[PDB]
This record gives sequence, structure tokens and C-alpha cells, in this order.
Amino acid sequence: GLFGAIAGFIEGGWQGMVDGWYGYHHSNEQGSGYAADKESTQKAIDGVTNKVNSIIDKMNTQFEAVGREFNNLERRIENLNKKMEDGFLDVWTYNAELLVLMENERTLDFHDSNVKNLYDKVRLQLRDNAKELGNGCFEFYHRCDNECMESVRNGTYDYPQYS
Amino acid sequence: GLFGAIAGFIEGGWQGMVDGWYGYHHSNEQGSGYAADKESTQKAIDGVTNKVNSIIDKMNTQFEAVGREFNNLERRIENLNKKMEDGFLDVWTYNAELLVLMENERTLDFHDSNVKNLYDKVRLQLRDNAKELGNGCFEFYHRCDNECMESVRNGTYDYPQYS
Amino acid sequence: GLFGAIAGFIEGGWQGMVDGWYGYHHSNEQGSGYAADKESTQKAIDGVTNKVNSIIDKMNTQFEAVGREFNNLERRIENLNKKMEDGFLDVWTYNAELLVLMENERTLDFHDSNVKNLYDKVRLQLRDNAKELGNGCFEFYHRCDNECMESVRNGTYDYPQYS
Amino acid sequence: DPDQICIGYHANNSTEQVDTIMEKNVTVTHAQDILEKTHNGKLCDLDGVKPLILRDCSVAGWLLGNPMCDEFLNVPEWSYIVEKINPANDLCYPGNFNDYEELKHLLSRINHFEKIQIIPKSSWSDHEASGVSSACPYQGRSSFFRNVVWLTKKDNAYPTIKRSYNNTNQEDLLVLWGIHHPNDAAEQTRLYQNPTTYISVGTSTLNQRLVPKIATRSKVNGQSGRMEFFWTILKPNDAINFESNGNFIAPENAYKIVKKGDSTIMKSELEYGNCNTKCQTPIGAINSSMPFHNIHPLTIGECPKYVKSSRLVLATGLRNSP
Amino acid sequence: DPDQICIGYHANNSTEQVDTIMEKNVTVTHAQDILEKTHNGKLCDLDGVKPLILRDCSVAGWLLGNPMCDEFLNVPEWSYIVEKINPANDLCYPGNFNDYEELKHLLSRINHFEKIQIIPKSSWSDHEASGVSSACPYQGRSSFFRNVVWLTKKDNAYPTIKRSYNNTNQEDLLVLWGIHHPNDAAEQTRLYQNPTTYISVGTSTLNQRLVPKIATRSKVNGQSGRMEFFWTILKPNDAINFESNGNFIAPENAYKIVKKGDSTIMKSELEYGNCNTKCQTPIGAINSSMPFHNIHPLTIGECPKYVKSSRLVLATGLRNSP
Amino acid sequence: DPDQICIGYHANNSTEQVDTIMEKNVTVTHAQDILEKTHNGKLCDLDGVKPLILRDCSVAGWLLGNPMCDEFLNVPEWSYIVEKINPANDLCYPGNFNDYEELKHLLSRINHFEKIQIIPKSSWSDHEASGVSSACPYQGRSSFFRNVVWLTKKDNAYPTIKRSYNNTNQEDLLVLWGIHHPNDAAEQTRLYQNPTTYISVGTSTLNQRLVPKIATRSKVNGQSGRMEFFWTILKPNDAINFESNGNFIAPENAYKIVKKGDSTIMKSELEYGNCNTKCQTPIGAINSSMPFHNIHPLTIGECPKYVKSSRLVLATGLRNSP
Ligand SMILES: *[C@@H]1O[C@H](CO)[C@@H](O)[C@H](O)[C@H]1NC(C)=O
Ligand SMILES: *[C@@H]1O[C@H](CO)[C@@H](O)[C@H](O)[C@H]1NC(C)=O
Ligand SMILES: *[C@@H]1O[C@H](CO)[C@@H](O)[C@H](O)[C@H]1NC(C)=O
Ligand SMILES: *[C@@H]1O[C@H](CO)[C@@H](O)[C@H](O)[C@H]1NC(C)=O
Ligand SMILES: *[C@@H]1O[C@H](CO)[C@@H](O)[C@H](O)[C@H]1NC(C)=O
Ligand SMILES: *[C@@H]1O[C@H](CO)[C@@H](O)[C@H](O)[C@H]1NC(C)=O
Ligand SMILES: *[C@@H]1O[C@H](CO)[C@@H](O)[C@H](O)[C@H]1NC(C)=O
Ligand SMILES: *[C@@H]1O[C@H](CO)[C@@H](O)[C@H](O)[C@H]1NC(C)=O
Repeated sequence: GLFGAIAGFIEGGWQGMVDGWYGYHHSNEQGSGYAADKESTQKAIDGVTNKVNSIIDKMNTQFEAVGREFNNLERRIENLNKKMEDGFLDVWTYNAELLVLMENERTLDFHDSNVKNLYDKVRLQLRDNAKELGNGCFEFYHRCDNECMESVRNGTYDYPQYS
Repeated sequence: GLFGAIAGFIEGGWQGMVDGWYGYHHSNEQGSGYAADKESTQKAIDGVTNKVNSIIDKMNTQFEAVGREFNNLERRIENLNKKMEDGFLDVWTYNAELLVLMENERTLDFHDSNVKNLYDKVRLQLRDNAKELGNGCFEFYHRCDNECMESVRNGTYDYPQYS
Repeated sequence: GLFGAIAGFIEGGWQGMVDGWYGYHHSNEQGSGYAADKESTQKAIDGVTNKVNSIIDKMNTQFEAVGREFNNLERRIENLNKKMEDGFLDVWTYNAELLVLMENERTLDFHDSNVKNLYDKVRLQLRDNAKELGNGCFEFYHRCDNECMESVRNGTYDYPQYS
Repeated sequence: DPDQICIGYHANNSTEQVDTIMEKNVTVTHAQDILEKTHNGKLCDLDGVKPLILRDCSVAGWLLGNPMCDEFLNVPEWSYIVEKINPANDLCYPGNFNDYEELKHLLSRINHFEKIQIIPKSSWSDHEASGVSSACPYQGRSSFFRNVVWLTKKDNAYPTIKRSYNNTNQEDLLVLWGIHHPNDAAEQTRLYQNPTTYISVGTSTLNQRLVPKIATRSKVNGQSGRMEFFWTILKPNDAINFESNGNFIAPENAYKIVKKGDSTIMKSELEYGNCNTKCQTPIGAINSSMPFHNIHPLTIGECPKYVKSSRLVLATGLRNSP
Repeated sequence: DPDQICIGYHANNSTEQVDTIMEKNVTVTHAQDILEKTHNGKLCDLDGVKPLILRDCSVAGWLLGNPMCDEFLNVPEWSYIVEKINPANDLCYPGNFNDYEELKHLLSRINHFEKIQIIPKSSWSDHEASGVSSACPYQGRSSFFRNVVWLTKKDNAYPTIKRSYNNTNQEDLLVLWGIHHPNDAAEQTRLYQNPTTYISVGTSTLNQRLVPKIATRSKVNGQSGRMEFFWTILKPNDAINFESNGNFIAPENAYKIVKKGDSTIMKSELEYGNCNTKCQTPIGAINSSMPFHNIHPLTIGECPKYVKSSRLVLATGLRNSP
Repeated sequence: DPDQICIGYHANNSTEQVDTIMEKNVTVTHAQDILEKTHNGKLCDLDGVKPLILRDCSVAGWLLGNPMCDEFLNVPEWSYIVEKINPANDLCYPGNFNDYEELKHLLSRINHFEKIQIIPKSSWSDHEASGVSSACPYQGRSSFFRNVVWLTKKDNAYPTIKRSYNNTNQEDLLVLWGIHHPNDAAEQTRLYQNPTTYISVGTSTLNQRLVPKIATRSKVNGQSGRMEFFWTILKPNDAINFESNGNFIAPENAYKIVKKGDSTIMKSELEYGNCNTKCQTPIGAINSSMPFHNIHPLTIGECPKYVKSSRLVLATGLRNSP
């Protein structure tokens, strides 16, 4: 979307990552596997859960229509009353439909941002120690075991050790 | 703007690119020329056309004022009626003026995003095969003919062939 | 936030930079020190000041309630009148509370964007002349005196001179 | 051949779609519907309290005591009231109810009446207090409203009436009474000796003096006469004073307002559903944790907010790739 | 001189500006105006149907048949009605129209009347049915409303009137009638023999008994007398019954409501424009594909939505660099 | 060891928090409160103009001249009017004020009256123009409203009244008058010789004929009689015509409307505060440069816009890091 990661330079999503929303796919001599990044996954759950509740709570104090009756010589205020209740219903229907459209868009771009920030978190740790293929992957120059992959996910990758 | 491309590291726009909204300027032994990127140009046309129509369609069910009359001992409800119609007109005027201000901002940043995503689409294809000048251009180490430029625009640039 | 700079790859803010909102921390043989970037700081002040005034000015034409009285056989229109005034007050309260929530979010991401655009303004000037540590800093290969640091802040860093 | 690590994101078998401003039908991994679109089609109890279903009677017919509405002679407390669009049993004897819509507005704030006697038939010594009409049949025999009395002359005489009721109850009291408008001067004297008559009614706030309008009118329920009814709320310790020399449809029963609270008069053709609900509409009840619904704008109870939308769905997950 | 490829974007000679929250007058390559700001300044036909332009007459003056309004004695169907703010020709003979605003609200749902005779002048044998006044001049000679009759005594006698009209048409029927309020008892007997008079009117739903108010009043159109007019809708198969012994301004003509639909009464000083439009306002007509306009809040037809904005412009293109 | 340059941003000791959609209590470096939440608790002058504080009097009691309201016999111009919820001194002699709420709506557009005499007591030659009652005591002795006169019979006679006032002022004129409703026919003849009476009132737009309602009513202020009052605006060069043969509470004083503008009737128990303000509410005055406030929805003056929010705070700075 706006940040170019989801359906961008990362061509598609992973069926195999059932663990969270964003994460890694490693492969080395030991074996390959998926592992969700629990930090940015949890960050997003919180952000999105709050958005949802904020949308529900903002619409609490809303217009509520009421039955009123009028006789056949009160047609002007009958009509006035109708116009006023439709009026408020139409304002609130618009406020709901638009809020959803606007925040849906923000939510999708928010996920796009989180994926891009994760790619850049890895990119800034590796630097010369890995080749940026550009499809979402990094080709290691040195060998990287399961201890070494764990450090990348931790955010504790020692660059001076491997160069 | 937000994404730093338009009026950012790409210093200005191109008068010569009348073909589309974003694109390329090549130069080689054969000859130079402009060519719009038809993918991201078309993507943007669709996105922006939809936005426009969504803004028009959301305001369909809107308040419509009506002539009502009152005699000189119905001043309270005459006044009430007036306050209610001005009321709804003011709410809707605000809803229109604000929607435009908010989406104008998003639209300009959307273009900014598309230009940046195009720069990164090229950058990720070339890598070591070209020098990133930083003004929006890439200086080729190897020679690149009109067949070779076409591949960059296609998204079918073979990196292993030239390194 | 969305752009990954503030509370992202730049781990924290600086107590010592009282000069502006964004800037630099240099260190060389002469001495270290903070200096705000006056261009992007001023750009942000203008943007944010305008936002604030736009929020105030948009809510100018708003609903204003009025005392009306009714006798005990005018309970239907008394009630109607009440529902209509609460109605408009609730619509406007929602319009205020939501505008603030939406623009607060945009403002924080706007700062995040400005910091990231400043990092990229430096990054694109240095290139191979400095090592991108990834925590927000650039390690110089060549020595850089107070004249040389000033050029980076100016936007007048001569890359051909040092490579 | 060399080791590598990739960055990616979730995908799944979801086909749930959402909309944005620039793009429609965007498939996502996770979404949340926030709009309730279904109802049970029934009129239920509102949080354990049964509604008052008037069936074929109107609020007027109920309160005045039309004989067809004998079902509602002493109704228990209610949560809401349900009246049909055009109830069959209204004012059996034709004519209007004065300030009817304002009376109905009062019912919206009332949950229970307690009907009591304020002027017994036995106290009408000098007048015949047993007037009936074939416009109000009860089992073929002519009859009349239960809660008001049609006084007529006795022994070719209609002496001036002077009666007071003092509200010695603690509750507000709904009092109803009426005036009869006859066809011609013949029927006027035949029912009430006096040819020129009046009814005066007075409380601390009311000051009324009604005069009958004798005129020829189109037959309604086989009657060219009309009956116009009135009402008032009599405060505690206040008293109502009636004076009349003819045409007086006097009160027998009044209603103590014993319980006030939220209520409403729904117009509905539906019958009682034998269910319970927290939220009710005129076309059905809603059981839902959704924040919005689109069933009907008029509701009572703990309800979701009503919108005219056909669909409201929030994206919570990522754009889903095929 | 090595080969190179650059990434850029469009620029042009555009000076179109738009606004955002943080920034005003932002020049862009392409923009779209969505606000219509002009109108033709004329009152047109609405989709081929001409409006009813009352010129110097009022709705009252038209319907009662003020002689100055003879232009509108049998008007063809209309799309909307245009009345001036203070029309010269209202009730020529002074006095009020009862429930006038409610009658005008009915006109908003009516597109065509068909005026018919319900009580011919020739049927007034025992009364003079040719009363006129210099307050309603038609060509210098004294005259009166065309659609109602001023009945006065004949042969120093005003026998009680008893007349019925049964609506045997299929359409609803607007009936109008009136009562005359004189200055003093002298003029009362001089016009109608009887000193104490009444008018009773009855339908299936109406039950009226009017009594004239004799009093000295400020001269209006050289008259201290007043005339108060009334109206009703007479349903098909229902009948109206008049009874009076004086002061009765009786009906001659009534109006069949033959076409119902969308309409409105615009207040406007403008005259007929001889144009056609899809959207009309009181100050002019709109021909526009814009979704919004700011011309006037009161419109009829297929119209854009009204806003109070002076400018609404959407950015569609890029920020344009100088 | 080697030289380096870093990019960073501001942080400080701020604990100011703001909210966004996805996140609450977000600490920022700088924020701006835009909601005024306090008031001075006083009723002040509005931009140098003192309000009219009626204290224990009502608008009716003031305008008719209840003797307890002698304080307000000629009040200077005002900015707004402050009336208590249930003022003690209303109509001392019981009864209603006709179209009272519509009169009060007029006061909202009025800043100053100038009271003048239109019918002097000395002009009542044939009637006693000195009627009083113990329901309106002024210092223990019985008295009456100051601005209207209670006319009664003189010498066992009540000849028909016929009086005109022509508004030869340049301003509109508020005229008030009344009718007395007695208990029984005994009191009717004892006060006004005639047993059957009327009051007719006429302007260019008014055509009224009031008849007293004799009936027994609950004692209010020790009185079973009622007085019903009426009002009208008499345009310049128009005249009002009174005719009556009994029960007429005639005008003595009327009010010239000399200043029109913005005003309002606040209901408040508060007393005068001896302050000045630019914005006033019923519970206090606001001095604030904030664009919003949440004090009270009913305000007068140059005021901030009212919202029901408890907190509105805009982020202006960066997210502040610990
Ligand atoms: C995929 O969807 C199927 C239905 O098509 C569902 O039953 C299954 O649980 C889904 N997979 C999950 C939740 O992992
Ligand atoms: C998808 O959206 C289109 C309009 O873009 C709509 O017509 C359709 O009903 C939507 N849903 C479907 C096809 O399930
Ligand atoms: C009703 O009774 C109470 C107390 O018994 C008495 O004080 C009151 O005056 C009576 N009300 C009237 C209107 O006479
Ligand atoms: C901009 O260029 C167009 C050519 O398409 C021309 O018509 C127009 O006049 C130009 N505007 C100005 C201000 O020169
Ligand atoms: C541009 O906007 C400014 C205010 O920001 C306004 O005064 C001006 O008239 C606008 N248009 C121009 C300069 O053409
Ligand atoms: C009017 O005419 C119809 C047709 O004969 C008749 O059936 C009906 O009774 C009449 N209406 C009234 C009110 O008498
Ligand atoms: C922050 O918000 C919480 C509710 O989430 C509230 O209870 C608390 O008071 C707020 N923090 C303050 C006032 O410092
Ligand atoms: C009242 O007096 C004015 C002159 O002061 C006169 O022109 C006008 O006609 C009079 N008004 C009436 C209603 O007679």
C-alpha cells in the first residue's frame, strides 16, 4: 500500500505463518521454519483492538428517534418532526459509514508500515554481513545457525563478531 | 511530503513527461527520452477516481430544506424550524469542507508514496550494477541499451547477467 | 510510529537538544554538541500551527442552543425541541472529539516523518564516506572538523572532495 | 545454497472483504462485522416486564372503557404499549377526544395506572345515570363506556349538577369527562329537559365552559350525534368542580398514576410473542452484542445504535493475498 | 558520459490550487471543482411542466376567487407554485383565513385542482345571493369573490338555511366557506333580518358552530367589517351540511384534488423565465453536473446537494513544482 | 573513537498526555488544551450592560404590575433577563396569561421598554375604576395590578364601554388587558350590573370577543374567581378598539418597544454578581480565550463553542520518550 511492503517488494503473504501477523522465515544447515515476531505482532493487536473500541465508544452518545403523533391539522410540525429525525439518522449513518471507510484504509496501511519497519530492523542489523536480495530476503555471507538466527529476532545481532 | 520523494530527494517534476504521472528518463548511446510507468500511473488513476466517487456517493443522503410557513403567534416553532434547518445545513457544510481538506492531504501524500515506491522498485533491481546518485537517478556501471532499459520498466531486469 | 524513526531505529529523544524539534549530535577532535536543524523545525512549526488554526476555524459555524418555553399542553414540541438541541450538541461534540483524536495521530506521525526525512537527507549526502551504524548515527571514514559538520547541516557536503 | 532469512506476513483462507476510500471489496485476513441485521420477528417482554398489547382497541377505547375493550379494565404494569395502525374499537359512539395526541405523549412516561372510582352511579339521585346506545353494543344489547356516565333527565327534569372531587390520594390523577352534541332541539329536550345548556369544569389550573353544538351531521356508527371527551391531570390535594345543566358525560372512574418511567406506544400489527428481550422494535426484538443495527429506528431497551447502512465491516487484519 | 535512468514525476503549467489541513493554496497539476456557483436567474418549467406563477395574487386570493385573480380561475397542472412575499391581491374584503398555513402545506403535495360547482346561485330562492362590496372592485363596479356567495335577506326575511352537498366524485374535495363579522347591530339587521345568528357546519369529522362577532374595527380597504373563511377536505361519499340563519358566506365552487405529488410554494419576486430546467431555486435555475452547489437551500427537482461553502476543490494530481 | 554525526529529536520533562484513535494517554513534549472548564459562578453585566434580575417576580408579574414587583415599574435597558424557576410573585389574583410563552419569546428580541399611559383612570366617568383585592396586598391594604384597571359598576349601572387608543408613537406598543371570571351570578351582578356580558377587542389584525365563564373553582390566593389576561403588539398608526358591558380589566399602561436586539430569558436561582463579562451562562460567566467550553449550553455574548466533552487536548509536539 502506502509503505510499499505488503503486496510490494514482499510479493505475497505466508500461509505457513499461523503464529502471528508479521515474522521471519529462516533457513540454514539445521532446518527451515517460520517464527512470528511477537513484539510488532503484539504492538499491532493493541493498536487495532483500541481503534475498534474507540470507534464503538465514540458513537455511544447518538441520536435516538421517538414516536410522536400528530392530528390532521398538525401536518407542518408532523413533517418538521419527520425531517428532523431522518436528518439526525442520515448524519449518523454517514458518520458511521465514513469512519469505517477511513479507518479501514489506515488499518491496512498500518500493517504495511509494521512490515516495512520489521524489514528495516533486520536490514540495519546486518548491513555488510548479508546481501539484500530485494524480494524481502537477506542472503548471508557467513553461516548462521539457530543461535545466530535467534539473535536477529531478539534484536541482539553482534555485527562486529562476523566482520 | 510525508514520504520525502516529491519536492524532496527528487528535486522537481518533469515538464517533458506528458505521458503519465510517474515514470522514467533514460539516456544511452541510442538516444534519451521520457516514458511513463503505466502500472503505477494506472494504479493511481483508479485510486483517485474511486476516492472522488466515494466522496460524491457518501453525501447522497443529505438534508434537504423545505419551505414552511408560520403565523405571528407561531414564532417559537418558526424559530425552532429555522434553527433546525440551519443546523443541518451547517453540519453538512462542515462534513463536506472537512472531507475535502482531509482527503486532499491524503491524495498528495499518496502521489508522494507512489513516486517513492517506484524509486525503490528500480533501486532493488539494480543494486551493485548501478550507482545511486541520490537526486532520483542511477548511474550504470555497465552499458544499457533500449532493450536493457525496457527490462527495468518491465520489472524483468536480470541482475546475474550483468555482474 | 508509522515511519519507524521516533521510538524506532532512533531509540530515544535527546534532553540536550533544547534548540528545536529535530537536529544533530556531532562529535570530533574539537568537541561534541547539539544543534537543531532550523529548516525542518520551522517547516513543522508552520504545519502544526496551521493545523491548530484550521481545527479552530472549521468549528466556527456551529449549533447554538436557545431557551424556549412551552406550556403543559405543548409537551410534544417541548420534547421535540429538546431532542433537537441535544441532537445537534451530540453531533458537534462527536465532531470535535473525533477531529482531535484523528489529527493528534497524524501530528505524531508527521513528526516521525520529519525525523526520517532528516536522516535520509544526511544519508544521501554521505553515501560511501560514512558507515551507517543503524541506531541513527553515521561513522565517518575520513576526519570531519567543525567546518565539515556545518556543511552536512547546510546541505552543502561535497562528496567528491572526500572520496 | 548460502543461509538466508526473509521478512514476510500472515495469509490465510479468508474471503472476508472490506472497503476503503480508494478501493472496494478488499480481501483481508481478519475483519469484524459491527452491524446487526436480524431480529426475531416478535413482540417480547422487555427485561421480564410484559407489554400492554391493546389488540383491536385504541388508547381512547381503553381509557374510556369501550365495552369491546373490557379485557383492559384493570391492566397490570407494562414496559411498552402496542396499538394497531387503525384499531377497530375506538370511540364506539362517534366524536373526538380533545388533545388526544398530548394524552398519548403522557403515556410514554407512564408504566402503570391504578383505576379508581371517584363519582359513584349511586350518587345520581335526581338524574338517570344509565344512558346507553346501540353504537356501543355489548353482546347485542345497547351499552356505553364503562368509565364515564351518560346522565339524562329524570321525571322530565334536569336540575343543575354541582359535584366536586378532591384528590386525597398521593398520586396524580387522570380524570376524563365529556359533552354530548345532539342532532336537533327535539333530541335536546327529550334527553335533558333544558334547551340551553352548559358544562363548566374547574381545577386550580383549569377553567372550562363547554356548550353543546346542536347540528345535523353524517351518520357514523348509525349516529348523527357526537361525543367530545376531555381530560386533565388532577394534582394531589387539588379538586375538580363540575357544574352542568345538561349534555354532561360525567366521570365514574379515574386513573391514579402510580408508576412513571420509560415507555412508548409502538404501532404494530404483530401479536404477543411469548419471548423476552433486552431490546424491542415494532417489527421484532434484537438479541445482539453488535454496536450498530439497521432493523428499525424506533426501539426501546438496551439497544445498539441504529444506522441505515446495509453493511458495516471493519478491517482488523492484513490484506490477504491469493 | 555513462548511461543512466532517473525516476521522476509529472509537472505542467497548472496554477490550480487546493487546500489541506496543514497547508493552503497548494498548487497542483490537476484538480476538480465539485461546487456549482452559478444559476440562470430565471423561474423555469420543471422538467417540461410550467409552474403556477401567482404574480400579485396570494394563495387565498386565488382559491377564494378575488376578481383581480381572474387569471387563475381554472389553472392547468403545475410543478411548483410561486408567490410574492407580500402579494397585493389577498382577501380584498378584510379578515383572516382560518388554518391558512395548514392549507398551504397541503398545496405542497398537490399538482392539480379541478374546480367544480357544488351549490349554484340559482338555488337560493329565499335569499339574495348577489352581495357585493367596493372593497372587491372588478372594473370599477363593486364585486365579490367568485367561488363563494354572500347571502343576504330577501323581502326583509332571512329564513334558516339547510343545505347539503354529497361528494359523489372519486377525488377528495376542498370546500371553502365563510362568516361575515359586521360593525354594529344596525348593519346586522340591515343585511340579515335576524339579530342573533349562527352558522353550523358538519361532515363526518367536522363539527363547527360559528357565531358572528359584532364590533367596531379599524377600516381596512374601507371596511370595518371582517370576513373569516374556513376550509375542509370532503372525502368521497361523505357530505357536508350547512345550517345558518345569517352571516353565511356560502360555497359556490369547490376544488377536486385530481393530482398529488411533489410540489412546493416558493416565495419569489421573479417572473416567469420561459426556460426549462431539471433543478429550480427561488432566485434561479441550475444546470450542472456538479455534486454540490451553494445557490439557495430551497430547491425542487433533480438537484445537487446544497452547502454554504464558497469553494470546494479536490486535488486529483500531484503537487506542481515551479 | 572515530568521528560521528547522529540524527535525533527533542525530549523533555513533559508529562502532558493526548489521545489518538489507536492509543490513549500518549505522553508528548508539547500539547495545547482547547477546552475551557471553569466559570466564575456569577451573573454579570454583559459588556457593560446590566441584566434585568427579576428576583422573586415573573415576567407576567413585572409587565402587569403586581404590587410586589414595584421595583420593576420602569426598568432601564438590559442585556438579558434572569427569572427564577418558580417565582413567588406571578399573577397575585389567580388565572392564566394567554399566549404567555409567545410573549416571552418576544422579550428575547427586546432590550428596553418605555412604559406609557394610554387610558387614564380619570377618563372612567360612568364606571368605578378603583377595584382592588386582598389577593394582591400592598402593605396589608388590598390593592391590584398597577398597569391595568378593574372597572366595576357605578350607581348600580354598567353602561357599554366604547374606547379607542390610536398608537401615535413611532414604536411598536405592547398592550395588555384582561377579563374577570367570577364565581356565581350573584357576584356577577354585584360587581357589574349586567348578568350577560362580553368584551370585544379589535385592531387591524385582531378580532376578539371574550365571554366570562362563571363557575365554582378551587380557592387560589383565597379567590375562586379567575382573571385571564391577553396581549397584542399595536403597530404605529394602528388603533385598538375596546367594547364591553362587564368583566373588563382595562389597560392603563402600555409598553413602547424602544430597543430591539439580542437578549434571552435565563432561568437561574443566582443573584446579581457585580461583575462584568463578555460571555454569560445561567450558572456563571466565562472569561477565556479557549475555542471550546463545557460549562452550559445556553449562553449569551462572545462565547466559545459548547461541547459535552470532559477533555479536549491537541498534540503539538513529539511523542516524549522516558
Ligand atoms: C481455513 O478455513 C476453513 C474453512 O474453509 C476452516 O475450517 C479452517 O479452520 C481455516 N484454517 C485455520 C483457522 O487455520
Ligand atoms: C463486490 O463489490 C461490487 C462493486 O464493486 C459489488 O457489486 C458486489 O456485490 C460486491 N460483492 C460481491 C460480488 O460478493
Ligand atoms: C382538598 O382537601 C384538602 C385537605 O383535606 C384541603 O386542604 C384542600 O383545600 C381541598 N382542596 C380544595 C380544592 O378544596
Ligand atoms: C497552459 O498550457 C496550455 C496548453 O495545453 C494552454 O492552453 C494554456 O493557455 C497555458 N496556460 C498559460 C497560463 O499559459
Ligand atoms: C490564497 O490564499 C490566501 C490566504 O491563504 C488568500 O488570501 C488568497 O486570496 C488566495 N488566492 C490568491 C492569492 O489568489
Ligand atoms: C352520499 O352519497 C352516497 C351514494 O348514494 C350515499 O351512499 C351516502 O350515504 C351519502 N353520504 C352521506 C354522509 O349521507
Ligand atoms: C490515563 O487513562 C486512564 C484510563 O485508561 C485513566 O484512568 C488515567 O487517569 C489517565 N492518566 C492520568 C490522568 O494521568
Ligand atoms: C390613527 O391616527 C393616525 C394619525 O395619527 C391616522 O392617520 C390613522 O388613520 C389612525 N388609525 C386608525 C386605525 O384609524
